[PDB]
Amino acid sequence: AGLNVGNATTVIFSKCRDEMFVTAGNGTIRVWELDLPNRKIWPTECQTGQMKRIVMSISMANDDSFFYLGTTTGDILKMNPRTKLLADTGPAKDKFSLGVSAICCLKMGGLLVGSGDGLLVFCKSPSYKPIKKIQLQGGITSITLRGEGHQFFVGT
Amino acid sequence: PRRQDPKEHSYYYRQGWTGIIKRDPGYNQKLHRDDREHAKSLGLRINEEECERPVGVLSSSVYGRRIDQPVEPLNRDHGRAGHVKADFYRKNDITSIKAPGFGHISP
Amino acid sequence: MRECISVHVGQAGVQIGNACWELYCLEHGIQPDGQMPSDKTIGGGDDSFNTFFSETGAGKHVPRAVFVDLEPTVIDEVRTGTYRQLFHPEQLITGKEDAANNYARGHYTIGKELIDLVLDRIRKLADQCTGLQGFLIFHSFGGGTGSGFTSLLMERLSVDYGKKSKLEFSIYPAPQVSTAVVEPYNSILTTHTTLEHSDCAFMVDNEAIYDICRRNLDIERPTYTNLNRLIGQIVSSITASLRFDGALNVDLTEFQTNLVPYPRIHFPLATYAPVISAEKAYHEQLSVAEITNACFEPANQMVKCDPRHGKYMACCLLYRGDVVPKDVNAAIATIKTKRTIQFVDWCPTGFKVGINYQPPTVVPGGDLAKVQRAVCMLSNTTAIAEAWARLDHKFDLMYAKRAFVHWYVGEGMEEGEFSEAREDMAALEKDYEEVGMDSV
Amino acid sequence: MRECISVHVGQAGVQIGNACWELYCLEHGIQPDGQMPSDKTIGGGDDSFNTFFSETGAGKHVPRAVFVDLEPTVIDEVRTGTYRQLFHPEQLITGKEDAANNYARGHYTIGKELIDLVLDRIRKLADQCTGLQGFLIFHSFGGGTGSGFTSLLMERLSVDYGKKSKLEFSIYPAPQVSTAVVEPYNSILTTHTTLEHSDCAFMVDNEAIYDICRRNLDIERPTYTNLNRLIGQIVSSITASLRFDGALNVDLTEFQTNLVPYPRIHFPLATYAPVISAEKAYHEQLSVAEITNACFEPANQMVKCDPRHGKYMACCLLYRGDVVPKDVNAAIATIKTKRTIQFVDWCPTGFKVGINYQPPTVVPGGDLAKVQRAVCMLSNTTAIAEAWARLDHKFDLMYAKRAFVHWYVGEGMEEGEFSEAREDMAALEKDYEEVGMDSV
Amino acid sequence: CHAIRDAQILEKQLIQKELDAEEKRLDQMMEVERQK
Ligand SMILES: Nc1nc2c(ncn2[C@@H]2O[C@H](COP(=O)(O)OP(=O)(O)OP(=O)(O)O)[C@@H](O)[C@H]2O)c(=O)[nH]1
Ligand SMILES: Nc1nc2c(ncn2[C@@H]2O[C@H](COP(=O)(O)OP(=O)(O)OP(=O)(O)O)[C@@H](O)[C@H]2O)c(=O)[nH]1
Ligand SMILES: [Mg+2]
Ligand SMILES: [Mg+2]
Repeated sequence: AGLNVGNATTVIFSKCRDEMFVTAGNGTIRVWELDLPNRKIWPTECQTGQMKRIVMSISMANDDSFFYLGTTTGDILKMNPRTKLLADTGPAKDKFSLGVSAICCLKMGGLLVGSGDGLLVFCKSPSYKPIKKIQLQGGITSITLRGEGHQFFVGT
Repeated sequence: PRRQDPKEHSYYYRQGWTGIIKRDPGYNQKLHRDDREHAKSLGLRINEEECERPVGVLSSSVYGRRIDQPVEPLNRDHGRAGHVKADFYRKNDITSIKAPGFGHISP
Repeated sequence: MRECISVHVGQAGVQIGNACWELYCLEHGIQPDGQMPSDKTIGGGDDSFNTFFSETGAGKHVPRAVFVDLEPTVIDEVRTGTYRQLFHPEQLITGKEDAANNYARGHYTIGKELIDLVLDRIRKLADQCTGLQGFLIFHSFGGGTGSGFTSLLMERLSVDYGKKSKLEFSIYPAPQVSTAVVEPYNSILTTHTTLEHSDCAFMVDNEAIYDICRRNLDIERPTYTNLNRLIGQIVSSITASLRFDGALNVDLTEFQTNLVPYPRIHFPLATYAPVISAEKAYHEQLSVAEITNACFEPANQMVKCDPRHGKYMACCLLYRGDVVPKDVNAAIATIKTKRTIQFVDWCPTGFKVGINYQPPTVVPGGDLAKVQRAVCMLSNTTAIAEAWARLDHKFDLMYAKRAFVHWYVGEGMEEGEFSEAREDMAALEKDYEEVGMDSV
Repeated sequence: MRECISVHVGQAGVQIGNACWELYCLEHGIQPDGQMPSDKTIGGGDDSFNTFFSETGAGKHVPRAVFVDLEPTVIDEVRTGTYRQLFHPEQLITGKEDAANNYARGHYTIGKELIDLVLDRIRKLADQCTGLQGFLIFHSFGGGTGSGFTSLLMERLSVDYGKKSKLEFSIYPAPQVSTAVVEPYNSILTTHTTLEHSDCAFMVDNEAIYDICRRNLDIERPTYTNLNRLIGQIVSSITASLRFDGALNVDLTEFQTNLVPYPRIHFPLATYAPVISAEKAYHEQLSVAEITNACFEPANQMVKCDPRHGKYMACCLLYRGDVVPKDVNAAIATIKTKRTIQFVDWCPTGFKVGINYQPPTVVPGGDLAKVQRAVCMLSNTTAIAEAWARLDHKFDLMYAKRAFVHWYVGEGMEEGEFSEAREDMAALEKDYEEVGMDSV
Repeated sequence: CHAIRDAQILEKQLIQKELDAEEKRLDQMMEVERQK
């Protein structure tokens, strides 16, 4: 993390083994690239406009398109690792509860978004609006997929 | 004009330039004038041309030939690693009057 | 850990610095590209480089040095050499005209053309330094800018930086062998600034080093590179405690007050003890006593002046490697009880011992076999006065006939300064014979 | 919704215009077709483009500029260049019969025939605006369609648009190099047009940047294209708070209430700090302390003036890039200790800061390297009066015997105007030494 | 200690081996110049 910004608590890889991506509870959205011969990494901070947020979960698409964030504000941030820029913000109105603590991007263009209350929501990309809602007890901390994704197991 | 019998007929380990068997107007940005084309040794590859020889011709390239043949693995144990400047001073969080928050597993 | 820059002036000073910075970057781990293969995260960050290196962010470690020579041949070979990415181009300041083995066009005529650029570049290093201890200035007393331009630096660095421990690593010319003809002139006309704003003037002549390389190191026909590798290991005990840990850590300000008794007397010697080659390195055991004894011996010294016909007054003994303190103080005891090695009455104490924990790293291609227990001695004796006296005889002979003067005065220098440097040397020689009488 | 209109008048202004509009398009993501592709769009809109461009429905961003010069050759190069589909076809006002170097041609003959056309397109551009905050002007201070033609605009914009900040970015004749023989003459005749009908005037020489890209960028033997890009980076730093996000955004009227002390003392200086080259960029740390110090050195001023021959009255430090606001206050504290920057009796504080959060953008094929940290220092000093006085001396010599006057009084004016323009210069100087006196 | 000291001889051998390989050709060189 930079010296102006804060500290990072998340990591993820991609569909090529040179990208490594971190978010933060202080906004350090940085898409690194791996440089084995010189044994160093090269970061690139992602511009998101003036949307400084606090985010605690990362998931990426199966075809390495876009990485997805779940912020404390209750906002799904989708950004590009190939142009280092934002693509789409979350729910305009009716935002989520205590911040999205678990995101799991499916093989489709969809995403199983959780909450700090247990509002597991399957939503699509452009509106981030709920399609099927079921309330879980406890704040959602883990959304796994049984491979193909027909039986996803949620931990709280 | 020396036609330079191949390889082992020079003090420099080289066959020599083949040479030229129009002069484009070029306003380039690295050298003072146009008639001193090798003023600051731009285009001179004297280090790379000295790395193909066994023994270099200048008596100043001997500093740093066998550097890629290390004789000793370095014992990096008795160092002077700074700990008072790096374990006392935090960067920025003000954590002391912050809540434990998300993921505060304690020993 | 603190910082110290190194201002190399002269063909000699930058070729000594060629062997020095080769050893420097090997000790820490900086490759000739200028990058460390391990990062500061991996290693529990080891800021041992900070004394001679400075990070830029991409891992590009930087020699805290300024190479200067007024003639462009010996500086362009380090902008085209293997260490061309390591240095900075603004650090490598060079000029057009030679000093031509002449003091006058080093200090007055040609030296003024680049005194502005170097003093700006000393400021660039000094600003980003936070604990700048000393100026480690490398030069030779027997040439041009190494006799010239360094004198204009010594005056300017004292007015600008004041008390910042202006050390000086220097090459004296030899009793018999000499590579110049005008060498006596520019070796006593520049020692004005040496007995002026310079606090510890380390001394080496070329001749003694050849004898060490022949006898101990067992190479005939030695070149100037092996002579400079010895100087690099001399620094690497002087700046070892600033870079590596030890039992008795010894700072660069410690050196002065432990070696200069009087403000005029500030000229030490240098001696590296376990300097033997590899074939005769299986042979000797080399524990602690034979190397404490080694620096104290005539045919291991680095300056052609015998300590037996003189009296020691201060001797800091710096140790590296696997040195155990009991082995030192027994070796201290056994050599303080020898008649030929004489200590003056106003130094009942003896030695300043410095123990370090880092064994010396060997240069690949270097002569010096690895030793797990090394000594670099910095003595201070009255016996250096015969080294000043042999060039005094040589200067007085070729000045009484006024030979080789029209090159000097006709280049921006007054005749009167020649007589001033004459009386100045008489004063220092009178001081050294004065400080070594036993008052009783 | 914070717009600025750039009025590039004369040869140099369009030449600076082709370098600045190259830069502006990169920053806001505008292709030479005037279009912004979807990939380089922050999600949704960005709003950081309307300060210098304007959307026209279909997806075409057009510059908010007026290019006028009294001859076709330079403007026709813009119409037949890569940016033919960027600039709108009507904002490239041309006319024929160049004002061959003559202030009279600007303010008598070929100036009044075109001045109604240019102010209409300024009126159309400033009617599309919501938050017009200034008039950026790029003229030449030596020529006919430079100092002469902009003398009509500022004396007609001031009566029409009233209270607006008229910022000038111009090229002043250098101390020893000058293209035309009429250059010192046509620089004091436009002082009745920049002292009252203006707000600020960013002086830029020619000889200075020639030395900037000789000692930092190492681009000896340069041309105008290189110089106009570095001037283009200056504007992009001054007008950066109006578009991007940061910690202390210094708006244009924020800027001038802090820069301009007295109503007639409004001629500041300019420096860009990271003017480092490409290979020397990796070979530097480029932290805030030394870039702020690199603004105050007397060799990086964009106008050939010694700043140590006068007194810094007001200062402002517009940092661009990743700058934490602690180390600026540390950098300010250092320059409050150094004696050589003497400020004034009447301003204890004397420092404004601006912390933007966007790194500088490099021209793809340019000279300035990827630095993630910049600052542009704009200083109102009493030391610019000697640049005024040096061209006064070149005037009085060529004035005294009446020469090159018949070309100038011939195409319509009076002989008297020389003296009052000279008296205005003498009154301009008289304030500058007056303000820089300590008061009791 | 015995390890890289053993290596140190082998480097010193290789320096002198190739220095001899350098000087043998210079003998062969100054011969061929004399042979013409
Ligand atoms: N220690 C050491 N001393 C050297 C070396 N080479 C030369 N010297 C000494 O340096 C003296 C001359 O070198 P310099 O003082 O550097 O001469 P210079 O600076 O090139 O003088 P100008 O060419 O006139 O500018 C000689 O008398 C030698 O004693 C070296 O490689 N190592
Ligand atoms: N830095 C820079 N200076 C320029 C450039 N073009 C002109 N200048 C300077 O500006 C001075 C004035 O010349 P012009 O730009 O032709 O001024 P002008 O009013 O357009 O002259 P005319 O077209 O004859 O009326 C010249 O002496 C140059 O020194 C440029 O592209 N870059
Ligand atoms: Mg030389
Ligand atoms: Mg023109």
